[PDB]
Amino acid sequence: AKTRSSRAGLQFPVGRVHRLLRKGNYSERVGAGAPVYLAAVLEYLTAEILELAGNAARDNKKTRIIPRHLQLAIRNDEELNKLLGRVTIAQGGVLPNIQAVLLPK
Amino acid sequence: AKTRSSRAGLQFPVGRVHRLLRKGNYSERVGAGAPVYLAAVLEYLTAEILELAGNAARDNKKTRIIPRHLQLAIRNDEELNKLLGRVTIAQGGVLPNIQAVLLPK
Amino acid sequence: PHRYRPGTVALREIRRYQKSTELLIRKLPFQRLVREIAQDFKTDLRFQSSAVMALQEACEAYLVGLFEDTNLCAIHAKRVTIMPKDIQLARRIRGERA
Amino acid sequence: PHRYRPGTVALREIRRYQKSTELLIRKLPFQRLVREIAQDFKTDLRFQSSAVMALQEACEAYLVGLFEDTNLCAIHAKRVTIMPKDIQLARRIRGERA
Amino acid sequence: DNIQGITKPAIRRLARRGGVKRISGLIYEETRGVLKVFLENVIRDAVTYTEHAKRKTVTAMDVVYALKRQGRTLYGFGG
Amino acid sequence: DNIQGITKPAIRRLARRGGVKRISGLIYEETRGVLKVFLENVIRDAVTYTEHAKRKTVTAMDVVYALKRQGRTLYGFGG
Amino acid sequence: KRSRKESYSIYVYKVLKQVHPDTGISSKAMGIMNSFVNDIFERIAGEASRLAHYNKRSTITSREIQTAVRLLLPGELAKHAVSEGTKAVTKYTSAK
Amino acid sequence: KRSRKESYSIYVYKVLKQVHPDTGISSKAMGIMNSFVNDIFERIAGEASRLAHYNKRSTITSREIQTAVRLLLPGELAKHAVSEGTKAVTKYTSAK
DNA sequence: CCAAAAAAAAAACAGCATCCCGGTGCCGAGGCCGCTCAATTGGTCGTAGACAGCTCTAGCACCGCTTAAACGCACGTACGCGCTGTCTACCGCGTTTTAACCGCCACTAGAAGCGCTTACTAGTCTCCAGGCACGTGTGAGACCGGCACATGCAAAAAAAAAACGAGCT
DNA sequence: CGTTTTTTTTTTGCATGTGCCGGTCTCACACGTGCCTGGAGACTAGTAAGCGCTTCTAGTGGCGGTTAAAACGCGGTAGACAGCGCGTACGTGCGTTTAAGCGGTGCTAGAGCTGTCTACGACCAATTGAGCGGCCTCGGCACCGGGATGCTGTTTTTTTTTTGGGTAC
Ligand SMILES: [Ca+2]
Ligand SMILES: [Ca+2]
Ligand SMILES: [Ca+2]
Ligand SMILES: [Ca+2]
Ligand SMILES: [Ca+2]
Ligand SMILES: [Ca+2]
Ligand SMILES: [K+]
Ligand SMILES: [K+]
Repeated sequence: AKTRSSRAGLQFPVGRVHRLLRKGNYSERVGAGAPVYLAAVLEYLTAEILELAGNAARDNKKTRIIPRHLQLAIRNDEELNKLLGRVTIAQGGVLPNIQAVLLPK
Repeated sequence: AKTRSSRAGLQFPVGRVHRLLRKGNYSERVGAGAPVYLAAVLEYLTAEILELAGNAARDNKKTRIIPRHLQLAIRNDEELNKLLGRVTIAQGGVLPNIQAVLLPK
Repeated sequence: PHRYRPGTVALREIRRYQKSTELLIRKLPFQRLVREIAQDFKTDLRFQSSAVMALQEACEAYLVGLFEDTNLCAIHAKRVTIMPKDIQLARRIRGERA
Repeated sequence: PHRYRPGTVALREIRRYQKSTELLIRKLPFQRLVREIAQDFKTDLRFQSSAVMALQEACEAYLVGLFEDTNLCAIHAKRVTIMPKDIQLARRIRGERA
Repeated sequence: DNIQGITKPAIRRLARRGGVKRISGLIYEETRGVLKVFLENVIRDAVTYTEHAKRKTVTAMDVVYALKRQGRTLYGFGG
Repeated sequence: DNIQGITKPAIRRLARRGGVKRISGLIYEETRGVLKVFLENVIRDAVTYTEHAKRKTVTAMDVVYALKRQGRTLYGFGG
Repeated sequence: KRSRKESYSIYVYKVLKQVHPDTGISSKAMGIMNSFVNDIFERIAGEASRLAHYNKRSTITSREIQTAVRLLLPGELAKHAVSEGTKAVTKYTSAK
Repeated sequence: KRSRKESYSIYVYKVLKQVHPDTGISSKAMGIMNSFVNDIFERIAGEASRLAHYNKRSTITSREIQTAVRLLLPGELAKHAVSEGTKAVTKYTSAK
């Protein structure tokens, strides 16, 4: 016995995802592709954040990602910012931004 | 002489709602009171708008409520306008409302 | 030789259209814009008549509400004339743009 | 004795707090206010410390965002001072307020 | 360029419903830009709903479903 | 004066993160009112959740469910 | 053909005649009223659904529909609605 | 012992090490990454859930997860996300 | 032009904050372990939906009138905006007062878990009328005269509120 | 106190829109009809969840010292804001141009419906290893002090703008 996730080339639990789709009252029946596809997408998006979030942390001179790194990552990427435009990241603060008219001459 | 609507004292089909609830992938099982309680709330809110829409109709010497009457009813009421703050009513126009500063002296 | 002062007819137009509920874009030039915009995504696309009506009801509703907000912005600047920056501030606060 | 021109510290303070992520409201007062406001909905209520922190992370985020949108309204009126009418316009256009 | 079919006189009428009394000359080109994006962002989703149902005709329901996702729910086309 | 426990200098800090450089004295009280109407609207819903779960303790998840409802989804406290 | 497309429009007419028995309703208005009931059906049903799921229960009861209405309807509307719905449940559990 | 609180955190760590092998993650930063997976899970699932009900179909297939992703994810994110899913399924269908 | 007075420009100069480095110490990320329950496997059975074929709805194209609406130009008023100038609100920093914060201990509310038990809802097969489509009627309302009527502007009616004797203390 | 001007304000004078009657003609709301499918019913069976009972988590309250944060007051600059003044960008209103809107016909893509048939996913029981809770450790990172650096503000000096004479029509 080897996991669906091993077969599909993913790090994300295809098994777990399948269960959550049945138990989540989304549809009567769940196809076999569905959880594999959904797992892949969650993994892809998870990769994209941790990619930029890592770079954020490296630029701080820090080993471990912290919420701010995730925030700097998300708010500076145009599309990730739009995807999470109605989402508050605890302990993330805000991007450094001072309106030009407020700086001295 | 019986029907689940008339036992609860309603004009909204308690049966229809109980089936919509089962078939609409919300929960495994639907309690007998749920579709009663719901039909009641949908009726009560429909009455509330019709009441005020027919008070905007009778205020135009109109026998028949049109979209504009519904809009007028919903926007001039603070609570209804909130509940439907993100809805557009088609052929509904906008409340007569001019900013004081744009008027003449 | 009669001449209404600048902004007198405007207040009439405000009053006139705020009273009514008719679409204020000419339907054919709009429909054409729909099909043009549509083409980009998928070619040889048909539209229900109602579908193009739903899209114009929406587009107009949206634009009237933006002018509402855009107006408040102009008033806030102690002006009476809506300008691009008025729109841009309405949309930046609305969340529609960065 | 040395003295900074009005707003040079303000600019400094901006830079300081835009760099950091710490909650800026004192925890105990905020928690009291959370309990006060709760008693309006139900008496003898208990709160998970996370539930209080969740609410403070939320309010603080909301307010910072509101001050950003406020500050834009002020600049739009060719000012540099935020005033209650910058906050009122901001919330009106957001659709928090009638 | 059927966007130009959205005429100054038509934009002014929308503005007027929107209680506007006076109007910069730059607004008409601005307003067209905003309109195009609005229709792009709605239609793109409408046509996605068309494609999934495997149709060649955009239905009113397609637009209704799209408008609801853009947070612009529309009553009286099949809501 | 629990609401005053939200000190002038706290609000002033919040605005600096907001990148505000100058602050009318009327803002501090205005700000107190906005904040009160914010917690009221969340804690209301928050507690409605606590009630329905038949609990006397408000849980972070209650808050989280409440913020998601108010269109203010929060990350890093569950959900 | 023409499907057999179910509506609310009879149960709307059966409420319009009760509040304002003199005055009627155009189609476009009845369409906006059909949209309305469907919207709010989904809002309430949807929240009840989550309410259930959060609390690890398998059944949507009148209690889930109640809390859902408390969360979704503003001040006065939420009270009156609770009542009419508590009223209708009691009169139904009377009537066998 | 304490009851079982499930989490995506072992898979987040896996992906992180693929992308940045020498990089760690705070407990909070992990909680954010969890909120994130569950958020988008619900968003895609629900949009799929709807797509199915709209087209009178009992089954959420991979095709529903795809259309859901083209609706939800902005531009390039949707394309890349759609590919990754389409790869993942193909590869899963070949091994059986 | 002439010449003088500011208003900006550059310069040097003390000063205070911020940033970077190495050193220290604590704790939480990280990883290991052992048990557990959720995912996997392999089996059977039912039905959702894929597909082929047929119906006919309504989306498209085209045409030819009649305006209603777009367009373009002339002209001038009222607005946007730049400039200046005045008053103090708001910023900075100091000294004084407060209470948050921290760490800790003590007590127990109530969150949460488990076991039992049964009332409640899902599932099924039979029945049938409420609610559907389809189709015809008829009166509301939109349309189109003209007729008060209200406005709202071009002023002249006069009528108040200042600028200047007034002429005396 | 009056007595010239101005500065405000009152009442006509037409010219433009809505607001309003009477007819009055069409199409869409309204209701009736007949037929189909979705709600009703009584049944069985299983289990979801209410309840009672037990566990021990973590939420609450109190205390006393430290010091960072709030407070409150003094002072002065820089911003809000009111007024003025200038140039033209918009609004109004024609006369000219356009093409949308209307009603109609003719053609067929494709929306949508039906019946058939099977590949697919639900459900089941057995099997077991992935992933969880708990537990341990050790380096990343928070904290601190010390020195280097950068940026601010003041006072002095330089540079140019800017402004109040001294002749001409
Ligand atoms: Ca009947
Ligand atoms: Ca009739
Ligand atoms: Ca007429
Ligand atoms: Ca009449
Ligand atoms: Ca077909
Ligand atoms: Ca293992
Ligand atoms: K507890
Ligand atoms: K380590």
